[PDB]
This record gives sequence, C-alpha cells and structure tokens, in this order.
Amino acid sequence: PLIEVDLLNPTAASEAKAHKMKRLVPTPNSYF
Amino acid sequence: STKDAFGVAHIYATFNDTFVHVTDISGKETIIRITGGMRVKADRDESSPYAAMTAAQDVAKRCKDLGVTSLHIKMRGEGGVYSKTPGPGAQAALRALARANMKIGRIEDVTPIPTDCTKRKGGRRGRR
Amino acid sequence: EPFSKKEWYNVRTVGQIVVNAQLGRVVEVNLADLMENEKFGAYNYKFKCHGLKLTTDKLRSIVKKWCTLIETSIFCIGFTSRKSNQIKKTSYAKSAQIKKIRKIMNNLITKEAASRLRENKLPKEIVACSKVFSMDNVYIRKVK
Amino acid sequence: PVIYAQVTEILGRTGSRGGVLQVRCDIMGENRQILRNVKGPIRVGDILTLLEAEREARRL
Amino acid sequence: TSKRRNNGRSKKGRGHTQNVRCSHCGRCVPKDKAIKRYQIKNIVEAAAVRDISDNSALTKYKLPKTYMKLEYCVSCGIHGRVVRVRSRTDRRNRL
Amino acid sequence: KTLKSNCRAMVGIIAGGGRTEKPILKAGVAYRMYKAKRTTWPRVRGVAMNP
RNA sequence: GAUCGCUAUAAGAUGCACGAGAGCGAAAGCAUUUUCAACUGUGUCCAUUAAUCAAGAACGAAAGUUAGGGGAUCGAAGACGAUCAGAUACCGUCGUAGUCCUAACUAUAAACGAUGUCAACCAAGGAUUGGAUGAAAACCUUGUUCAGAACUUAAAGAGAAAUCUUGAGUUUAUGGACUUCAGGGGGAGUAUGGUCACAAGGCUGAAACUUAAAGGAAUUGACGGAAGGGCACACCAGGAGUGGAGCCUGCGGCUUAAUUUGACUC
Repeated sequence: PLIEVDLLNPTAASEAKAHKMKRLVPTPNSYF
Repeated sequence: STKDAFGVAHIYATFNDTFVHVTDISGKETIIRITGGMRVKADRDESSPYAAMTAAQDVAKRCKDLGVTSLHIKMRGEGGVYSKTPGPGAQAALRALARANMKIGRIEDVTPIPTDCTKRKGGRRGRR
Repeated sequence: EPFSKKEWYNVRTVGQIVVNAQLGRVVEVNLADLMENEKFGAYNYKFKCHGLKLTTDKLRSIVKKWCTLIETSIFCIGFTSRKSNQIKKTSYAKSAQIKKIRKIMNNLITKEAASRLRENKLPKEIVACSKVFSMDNVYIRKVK
Repeated sequence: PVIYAQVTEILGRTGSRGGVLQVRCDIMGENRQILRNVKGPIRVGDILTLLEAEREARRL
Repeated sequence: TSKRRNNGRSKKGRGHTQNVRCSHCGRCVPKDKAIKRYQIKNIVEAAAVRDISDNSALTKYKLPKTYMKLEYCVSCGIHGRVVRVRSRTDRRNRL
Repeated sequence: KTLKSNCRAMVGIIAGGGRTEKPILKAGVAYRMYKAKRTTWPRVRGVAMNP
C-alpha cells in the first residue's frame, strides 16, 4: 500500500487477518 | 331480441384497419361486425380515428336493438411477431362505444404475445 | 331478418347465449362475477356445456426485472423477493436453490389437489420455500 | 344542434407553419373538458362553437 | 480509434449472445447491443379514462395497464429520438 | 379420401421401406427386377421407329 | 363465403417476459424441467514431474457439397406490382435451393479485446459472482481472505495522439523465458510448382513492371437529404401585383459599311 508499514515485525492483529501463506512465516489455521 | 344482456367486443385495430366485432359471452355466435374500411372510400383512411369512431357508433345501434346494453372489451393489436402496440383507431373505438350510453364492463388485453416466436419478415437487415 | 331464427338460452346464471339445441360450447366468466366480489378480479374461469386462467393484466403485473422466475406444473409461478434490510439490487437464487423450491413448488400443490382455490391457502402456503429463499408472489396461473 | 365551448388555456401552435392553435376548451353545458384544434386568433377568455364535441382532437 | 470503450454492446465475459429482432424495422440485433425500453401504458388514455367511469356496469373496476418491452436497434433507435448523439466527454454518462 | 369407420387397417408402416433409394447400376440388375412382372423392360423410343 | 370470433386436431420450428457490462466454456459457443472442468477447505501423497513450442493432431460460427427424413415461418435465384429518365435494387405480394435432424465432407469470418503464452513488483475507491472464517439468531446487514467478469479517479508512468493502469507501466537508465508475424504503395495472396477436398476452394507462394507517396491520432474551417437552441415578408392569414394586351426602355439574337462597348443568379 501507499501508507508504508513495518513489515519486518508485524502487528499481532494484522497477522491474524492475512492469508495463511501470505504471512511473514506461513502458519496453518487448523487446531488439534 | 331480448332484455338487457352482456356481450363482448373484440376490437382488432391495427395500423391499416379497424375491426369492431361484438359477439355473445361464449364468443361463438356474432351480432354485428363493422370494419374500419367498411365506411371509407380511401385505402389510406381505414386506420383513421374518424373511420373507427363512425364504425363504433353504428355497432351500438345494432347492439341496442338486440338489448345488449353492455360489453366486455377485449382490446388487441397485431402482436404475433409484429408490433404489439394497438393502432390509432383502437382507443377511438372504445371511447365512441362508451359515449353511446353503453355500459362498459371488463377491459382486457388479448394481443397475443409470442411465448416462443418463429422468423419475422424482413431478413437480417430489416425493412430499410 | 337474419336474426329472426335465433332463440336465446341461459347458463348464481351469469349470461345468455344465442343459438339457431348441439350445445360443446365453452364460456369464460371472470371470477369476480362468479363470486360477486371484487377481490378475485384477477382470474378467469371456463365452462363447457372446463378450466381457469390468470388474466393477462395480472400475469404481466407480477413479473419483476431483478428477481428469479420460478415456474412448475396445474401451472404455478413464483418470484424471489427483496428484504426490508436488503441493500443489494439483485436477489437471484442459485440453480440448486431453485430445485429445492421446485421440489415443493408443485409437489405441495399436487399433494392437496389430488387428495381433495378461491380463498387463499395453497397459493400462499407454498410460499413458506421461504426457508430456502424469500418469496412473495405465488399464483396458480392456469389449470387444464 | 350546435354546442358551444369556453376556452381555458392555450397549449401552443401546430400544423407545420403557425396557423393552428391547440386549445383546451370546456363545455359550460356540463363541464366536460375537450381538446380541440383551432384556427385563428384566440385568447383564454374567449369562447368557441363546435358542431362536434365527440372527437378528442389530441392529434396523437 | 475506439469510439466506445465497450464497443457499444454490453458483453464482457461471453463470446456470443443470441440475436433479437428490432421492434421497428425488424433488424437482427444482438441482445446487449439492443436498446431496451420498458413501457407502462393504460389501455384507456387519460382523455377517456373518466368517460368509462360514467357508464361502467361494474362498481369498483380499476382499469389495467399494458406491459410491453420494446427493443430497438441503433438505426431506428436514434431515428426514433429514443437516444441522441452526445458529447465526447458526455458519452461516459451512464445514468 | 373419406372412408367408412368400419374399414380395417393394420397399424404401422409397411416393411421393406427405402427400396428405390438404391441406384440400379447395370442393365442386368434392371432386367432381373422384372422376373416376376410383365414384359415391358427394353423400351424402344417412338422417335426411333418407322412411321 | 374472405378478413374477424369461440372450440378441437396433427406434425415443423421456436425457448419471450425472468435476461443483467451476470455465469460456464481453450476457441467456436452454451437459455423449459426431470460425464467433465474450476474455486475454496486441507499438519494428505510424489518430488522437479516445469513454461513456450518447428513437424504433427483434435475442436472450429454462417454459408457451401453428398444421401436420407422433414419441409410450418422467413427466403440468394426467380416472377409480378410500385418508384425512377432508366431500377435488372431499396418498398409490397408470391416462390425453388436453403433455414430443421441424422451420417460423411469443407476449415474459412470484423474467428476482435484488431492487444500471443507463463512469471515478479504495481496509487486510491465503490460495486458484483463462488467459497472459507467471526459477530449479528437457507435468504438478508457487516468484517478478514482466495479465485473470477468488470467499473470510477489520477496532479503519477507510457505513448505520435486517441488512450492504456488486472498494462499499451517497471525501455536510449535499452537483456525474465519461449513461439509466430512485418519491412514504402501497387502488381498480389496473382502466376508457376507442391499438397489436401466429390466440388467451390484452402495451406505454402515470387518476379517482370509501375509510382512520391499510401497510411495513423488529434486542431481549425467548410459541408450534412444529422440533432438541439434562436432569427429574417422566408413562409402561414392576406393586399397589390408581374406573367396575358398596346406602347416607352434595356438585354440576347438576326441584319449591316457601322448597327460602339462594360456587366450575365441573388
């Protein structure tokens, strides 16, 4: 986006909204 | 003749002619049918409102004589594959009939729209 | 006098027919005249000396531009509808949701009709289909 | 057997060139509005005479 | 080059749309390229609507309305004054 | 044609349909076709005849 | 005994309204109800199996060919009737091939988004189709996110400009990978050669010669038997008339030694 944000460290709220493969470290959304 | 009775009127007025056709309720047996071109002496004046106005007036006279004091109007235009809009004399006929002290019952549109149509005259490029 | 040979007959009596008595005659009468009320004005009935048909005005006055036309066969037609809180312009049902409607659109009708209108009931009963898609206008347009 | 009429308003001029007035008469006999095509000078106040009020000369 | 961005028609993701017949000249025109107008008109015009009510055998009869959808082509859509030629920067108006 | 209603009529089409769609190619095949018919096959034209 | 009105019968074709800058399909295309492709979900499996592709092959609108069935509507050829100076055309009426199904051919289109296929980055905003995840208790309102057809703005980037932004941007600051095509305009997609097709024709396909332009986007003007808005004795309602008669005068023509000459729609 035009409004640049810090991406080396992401916010905890913004990580949970991104696609599971588009995070800084892709992690599954499944439990158990 | 008879006492007061209810009939129907099938006014078929296209861009070239005007039919004023009144039967009984069953629609099988007619009473009088006066056409727009019945009362004119020019082929271009068959669709004029005056030609249809005069035709409607004489239909009421014969309908009065038989005691048909009311009519169910079923108004139609040549809407098979061609223009669905009734011609100029279609509305004039209905006004003239009701002006002759004729009780006017149901008014319905019986222009047959094509559920599924066949080819239409003109070709691809239409009437140039 | 070409009409001197005609003797009028009769058929609530809702009208008279002229003959020359022969009478596969078919007569159409508006339901409002038959039931002496103006609430059933958008209907027609046919009798043979037969059937019913939705009037042309009411058939064309219930078709909306931005809905889904659901029709089955006793012919029945219904339309999807908007909502009080709905915002989007288009309210269309999927092909699978229509089959759920059609699996009860006439199936409900054939259930009671075979077991056994002019009041309300079955036309409005089949609208509650509502559990699968909102529906407002349901009519039985023609019976053969 | 001639029925007069009273003009109420003027709707403009028609008939190719300007020689025909479309006015909206009313019949004082029974207060029945009629729209007629008129030739000549007309104002709202003036009245008119018609030998046929049965034709509504709307001109489509 | 391109006088219009959508080439006059209104199809984007489909390669074919069934033809329809123009209501005036009967010219085969595509479904989207056609000019669609929906007409609502009472069978009895306003100059005669009150004439029926003076002599009507019924009591509370409401006159119905005619429901016809007209499709025109460009050749007689413009000629019929349904649509007109618009300015270059006024062409984008879509309301 | 108008017929009385008591006439009998077997329902269906007759078998062996589409027989003539095959082109008789030779003279011999056309000669063997008249094996169980009259005697009219080799037909000499009127204009190839004496007066 | 037409047109018109009610009721019945059979086949042919069609699939309105719902029908949308909506959906599916590699393209062609797909519209009455009662085998395959894709997206999403996925702490399932293999491990480079991948992209583009000469040769080669499938599908390929409409018309067209061959043989059957069908042949209702429309209708190349054709026949009349109009219009015109002529009309062999537009307008009206009739009508063979065809339009429909089957089987086998043909393989061309403005087969168009005139924009090859795959891949990375890419400003702001509304709205739509199909899923997944929360609140609001199948449908409706709202949040996050993946795929899809599109749209609005741009003072930015590109371009010769129109315009493009889900590129026609990241290009003289020139190189991500691959295939095809083009070299001024005619001759000309013509001839010859080869090959395919029952045929019409398709695919490959030059030269001799000729010529200073052909062409692309926008500006002004003019023009429109294009539209919108106004105006004029331009016209409508009229008056006077001219044109008709004799005569004055000017012009052309004839005549003559000369019949002097400029001007020729407003």
